[PDB]
Amino acid sequence: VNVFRLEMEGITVKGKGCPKPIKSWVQCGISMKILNSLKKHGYEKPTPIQTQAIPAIMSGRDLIGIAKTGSGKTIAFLLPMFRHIMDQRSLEEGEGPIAVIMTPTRELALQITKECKKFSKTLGLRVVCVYGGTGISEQIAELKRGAEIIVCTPGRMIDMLAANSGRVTNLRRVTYVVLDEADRMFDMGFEPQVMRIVDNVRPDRQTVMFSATFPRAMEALARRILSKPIEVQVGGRSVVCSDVEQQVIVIEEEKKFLKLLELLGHYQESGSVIIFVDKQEHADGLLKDLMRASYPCMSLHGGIDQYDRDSIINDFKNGTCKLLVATSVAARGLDVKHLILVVNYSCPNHYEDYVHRAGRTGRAGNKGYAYTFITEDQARYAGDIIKALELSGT
Repeated sequence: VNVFRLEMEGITVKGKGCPKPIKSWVQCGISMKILNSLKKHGYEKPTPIQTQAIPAIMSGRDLIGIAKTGSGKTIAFLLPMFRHIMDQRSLEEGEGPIAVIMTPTRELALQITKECKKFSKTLGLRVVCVYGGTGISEQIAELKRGAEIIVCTPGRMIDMLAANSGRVTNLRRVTYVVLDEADRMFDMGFEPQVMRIVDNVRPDRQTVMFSATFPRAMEALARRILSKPIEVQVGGRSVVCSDVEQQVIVIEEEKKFLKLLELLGHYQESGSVIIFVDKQEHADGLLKDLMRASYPCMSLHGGIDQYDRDSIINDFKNGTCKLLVATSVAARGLDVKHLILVVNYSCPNHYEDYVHRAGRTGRAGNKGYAYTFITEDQARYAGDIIKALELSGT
């Protein structure tokens, strides 16, 4: 029932027919060797980019993932590919790899080969040992004995394809095409080499691309080579609106009412504002304290009747009530044009309620103000609030 909490963690997902992210590597549909390598490497919890890319690579569809530096994109490209190679074994033909990994640098290709050897440890699968600027005879002797994956330079791959040392057959040769640092491969320098690498490939083969940054033109150039791609970045799915300004202040539980009274008294946050509370009794007490302080305020919660809540909503929409106290039920789905300010005095336990409270004000391209009071008790939601502020650009 907590499938929405994995998507709210902050992982923009785009595409049709996207599988659910896995919580751990033990229930991700991986083989025994990949799980043994993950247990030997010391991975207790998987990365969110890895949890978004591993079912998309296990399902057999094209995926394009973007994340920060050092997030584990090489392991996220090597582990489901090795799991699909171990689960669906094929005949190791001559001079034909089952996977093609493209790296723009020789040191990056050597690091990808070392990561693939560490992910395929305690097994007979040796992928590749080749780099640019070295002896081609040793690389040909290493590739002639058997090659599972092909992680090298595009120039070395073009030289191997021109000298008939390595190529992709038409019927069944490779099933996955990995592209590490796809922003550099889609540039003007590596365009015809990547075009000749993608042209001489099998028709029934998946294409994977991973990079730290991704421009619009590079993504538009890379989307033409893939067939129905699935995008995975951060953050978009269940994220806060960028048009509404978010503010977080560190105050106590008793000082929150004084901060709200100072924002209503000194600043212009009293009129046309929606105040989110934790419970209905606390919202009624805050509404009574606002009405006792010579300020017109209305309240809408589950403890009140439906007609009184409708009258309070009509008074907030018409302009009769300056402030409107509401619970978490009115945070999502409410589309009021008068709600310009969103005062979150009580922080919710879930980030989706805070995202719905921030998105309730300043919609349809308009600006908005959102001020939330962060306390010491909401320490678990502070990381989610920081991730939402980093995704929304606040």
